[PDB]
Amino acid sequence: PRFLKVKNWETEVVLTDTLHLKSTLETGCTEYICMGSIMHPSQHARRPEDVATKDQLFPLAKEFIDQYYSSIKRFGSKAHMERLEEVNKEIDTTSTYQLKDTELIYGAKHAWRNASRCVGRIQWSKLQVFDARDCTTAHGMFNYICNHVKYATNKGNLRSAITIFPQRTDGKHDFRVWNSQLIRYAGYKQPDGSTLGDPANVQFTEICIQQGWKPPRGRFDVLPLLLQANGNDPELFQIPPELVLEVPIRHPKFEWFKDLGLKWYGLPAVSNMLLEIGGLEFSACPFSGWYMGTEIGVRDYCDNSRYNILEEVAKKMNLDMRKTSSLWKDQALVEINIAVLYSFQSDKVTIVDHHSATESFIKHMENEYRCRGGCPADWVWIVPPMSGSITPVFHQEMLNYRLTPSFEYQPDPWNTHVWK
Amino acid sequence: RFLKVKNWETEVVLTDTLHLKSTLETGCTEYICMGSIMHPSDVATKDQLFPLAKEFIDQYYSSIKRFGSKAHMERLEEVNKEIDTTSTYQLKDTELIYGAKHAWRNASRCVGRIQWSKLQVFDARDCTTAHGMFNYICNHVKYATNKGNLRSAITIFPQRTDGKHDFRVWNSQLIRYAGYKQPDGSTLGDPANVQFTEICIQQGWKPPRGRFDVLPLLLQANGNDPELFQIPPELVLEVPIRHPKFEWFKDLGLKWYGLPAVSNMLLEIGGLEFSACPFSGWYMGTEIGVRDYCDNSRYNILEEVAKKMNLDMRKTSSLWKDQALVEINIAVLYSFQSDKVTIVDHHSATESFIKHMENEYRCRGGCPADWVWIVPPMSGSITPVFHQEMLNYRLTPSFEYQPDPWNTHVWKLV
Ligand code: HEM
Ligand code: HEM
Ligand SMILES: CCN(CC)CCc1cc(F)c(F)c(CCc2cc(C)cc(N)n2)c1
Ligand SMILES: CCN(CC)CCc1cc(F)c(F)c(CCc2cc(C)cc(N)n2)c1
Ligand SMILES: C[C@H](O)[C@H](O)[C@H]1CNc2nc(N)[nH]c(=O)c2N1
Ligand SMILES: C[C@H](O)[C@H](O)[C@H]1CNc2nc(N)[nH]c(=O)c2N1
Ligand SMILES: [Zn+2]
Repeated sequence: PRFLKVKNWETEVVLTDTLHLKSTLETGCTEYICMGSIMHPSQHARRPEDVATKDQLFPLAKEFIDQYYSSIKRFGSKAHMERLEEVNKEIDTTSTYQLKDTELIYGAKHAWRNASRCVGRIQWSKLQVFDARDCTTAHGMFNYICNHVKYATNKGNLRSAITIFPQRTDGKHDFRVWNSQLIRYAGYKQPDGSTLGDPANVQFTEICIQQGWKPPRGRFDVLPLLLQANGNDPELFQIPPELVLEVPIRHPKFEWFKDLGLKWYGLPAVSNMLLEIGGLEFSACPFSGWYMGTEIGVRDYCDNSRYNILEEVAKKMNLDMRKTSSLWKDQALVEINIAVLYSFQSDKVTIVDHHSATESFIKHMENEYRCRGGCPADWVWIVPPMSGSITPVFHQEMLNYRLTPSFEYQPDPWNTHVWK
Repeated sequence: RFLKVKNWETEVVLTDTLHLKSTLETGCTEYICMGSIMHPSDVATKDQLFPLAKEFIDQYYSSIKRFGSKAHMERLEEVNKEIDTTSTYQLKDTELIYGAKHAWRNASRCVGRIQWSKLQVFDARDCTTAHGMFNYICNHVKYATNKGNLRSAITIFPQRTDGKHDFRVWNSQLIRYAGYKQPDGSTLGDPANVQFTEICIQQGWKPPRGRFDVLPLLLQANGNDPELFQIPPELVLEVPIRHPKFEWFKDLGLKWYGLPAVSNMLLEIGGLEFSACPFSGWYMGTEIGVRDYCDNSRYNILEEVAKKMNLDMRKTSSLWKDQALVEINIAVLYSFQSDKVTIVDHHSATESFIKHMENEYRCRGGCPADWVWIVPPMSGSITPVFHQEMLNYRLTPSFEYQPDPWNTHVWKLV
């Protein structure tokens, strides 16, 4: 039938999903095969890669404008029918169209709202949108990003924000932030074959060096920005450090902890994803919010191809690291995440633990099913990477489907950029 | 067609061709994923049974390099004779053992499948009464427990006939502790089991009304009223739960049974339905340490453990819950290993399953897997499966869920 129930097996709440009937693009799954643990399951875009014909772009534009005007209790109004014919002539005469300030804000907010993988979405409508569509150079991108960071950091009282550079036009004039996130630490391939800093960014850190960045070759070296405007070669910019809020990691009991010389930055800011609205593609749209403690303390510190400080922390803890069954990783993991939370909170840097976040997300689910007929959600990603079953989401059935507007992954620019 | 899955921690990339052999539905659509739905959702006619039988027989004779052979073709013919004359058919012992092993191998939710081929199959298809079932299961338990050196085993009771003569183990698992709701709303024992405990008590069981009462087997044979039987106490191997560092942990009075034995599922081989097929392995620690003890609607000992740990329970962000969950799980592992009862920690088990998965891709062309279930319920990202992409599809033979027998049985006595 035309309904799909999700059940929470810890509370027996059953929600009834009709919103999935609006899903537009494929999840990757078939009746015969589920792909819910595939990181990039589908390539079902809504258009061909480079500027699409009218009969391609306009149907997507019409659908979005239709949604925007429906959202605001119009549809068929004078302004809706005018906007349609304005988008028509704009596509006719430029092969694209330009979003209104209102529609741009609506779209950004809803792409966040539709981010199935985001546990933080209860905040979705409280997003600050910086319109950077007038930007024309990497210097201008740098100014816009600096302001983003300064506004978003707000001295630790972090604030959600997105800065939207111009939409893709022909595909050779992309605006891109080459950094995956606005603030990452460098990773250094060492002579022996080990790795100093953040191993995830070894490749990006080398592009930076290979572009003239002079690496301090330390553990927590903030990477420069590598900004690409209107398709041109990317340019390095050093973020003013007074804008990169950093928290030294200490522990509320293990005083030897701060002597591990660990710190992390306060602002998570995804800068390599693509924001899609009415078939328009915003290839540079850095968006930031605030950390769930597990992202630093479980993934950034404890993944094997990341900082991998589990080994160290357990040593100092005097744990039996002979076998796995002492749970020495699990014990050290918990202590590390206590430290991360405690440090952020002591410095009044906005952070949320995985209990509070997951609980917020269940509330948001309820809110969404009540007012929207559903809420797309990716269990594989919503469930935090430690203490899964002692959080409310583990026991929460989630329907996952693709609504638009949305954030999409996109090739890393260096796989695609022909240099000049 | 092919399909690739990536491990994002190691970058290993396996290629799945075996998904082509799936048929049963995942419940996902092309536009919705149901990968976190627990149950995404009565007797086959002759026409339905023919191709299901054929497919299984074909697959069995393929697995033993006798496809197209004379013995293969007579078997197919023999099966068809039965489905005509008797509207069903009877597995050979070879086929039953193979089918049971492959239902395990095909169990996408099971992290323990590296052991699938070492499965001790007990053919109980001659059983006719609940007493026979009691006997078969006692022997199952005694064999699988093996004084703490646990052995995988399944006991398979007569397949479904018309649906009106089903064999069922009414117990969800062979060994479970009873739960009793109190007038005041509190719960003694295992809160997950209060319903079944009521049913047993209703059937004449005199409960000791303690924290760790092993429930009685409630056995149904041939569609008759189920009957109560008390597992001989000396067959229930049990581990008192102590902690290697906290001398006070033993004062929690905690124990758990050593033998995990699922009895509420249905084994499907070649379209035949084995509604009673209890199977057993050994525990991953977190099944006891994270879920049995720490699920809020289970034994919920995080409160007590945290208190005796002095943890600050005012703010979640102290991670008292997290920190106490670990110590509970250390205790569970230490307790079993000390008593030389088989158990596997989540790290060892996920590691073995990655090697198994890779091997299954190598020799079989894939390994369906339910990431939502394969990832342990604690410390997920620090185990290799977390970073391992996985394809979920339904291969037959398979273990399937089935309705609880008290929601479908129509009673015979009085
Ligand atoms: C405000 C606090 C926020 C929190 C606590 C939060 C939390 C998270 C977490 C934990 C993830 C998974 C992270 C990972 O392991 O990679 C995630 C993913 C995501 N978030 Fe949020 N988020 C927040 C704000 C935002 C904002 C402001 C946006 C967009 C404007 C957003 C959009 C997304 C998207 C698109 C993903 C998917 C990323 C991917 O697929 O790689 N989030 N979020
Ligand atoms: C030998 C050691 C084994 C280990 C360590 C093991 C471990 C596990 C775990 C942790 C689960 C998840 C269950 C949950 O968390 O609720 C599971 C599920 C499952 N196991 Fe295994 N298992 C083992 C043996 C077996 C055997 C012998 C069979 C059958 C012959 C089997 C069939 C299954 C099935 C069908 C499921 C799915 C449960 C469901 O769909 O609800 N397993 N196993
Ligand atoms: C495949 C996943 N990988 C590759 C991109 C992610 C690695 C990574 C690196 C980061 F610096 C980082 F912040 C994240 C978390 C994303 C996030 C975004 C927002 C807006 C808020 C929040 N709290 N978290 C993930
Ligand atoms: C989905 C319903 N589940 C969770 C609510 C019931 C709880 C429960 C109770 C058990 F006694 C139990 F063994 C399991 C795990 C199943 C299993 C089977 C085998 C062969 C080995 C093993 N190690 N584990 C789950
Ligand atoms: C809602 C969700 O599907 C449900 O809690 C599942 C998640 N994954 C699981 N994984 C295992 N191993 N055991 C479980 O009981 C569950 N429960
Ligand atoms: C293979 C698996 O899909 C992959 O490791 C996913 C699992 N879930 C995740 N969940 C979050 N939040 N972030 C991640 O990077 C991942 N990785
Ligand atoms: Zn799916």
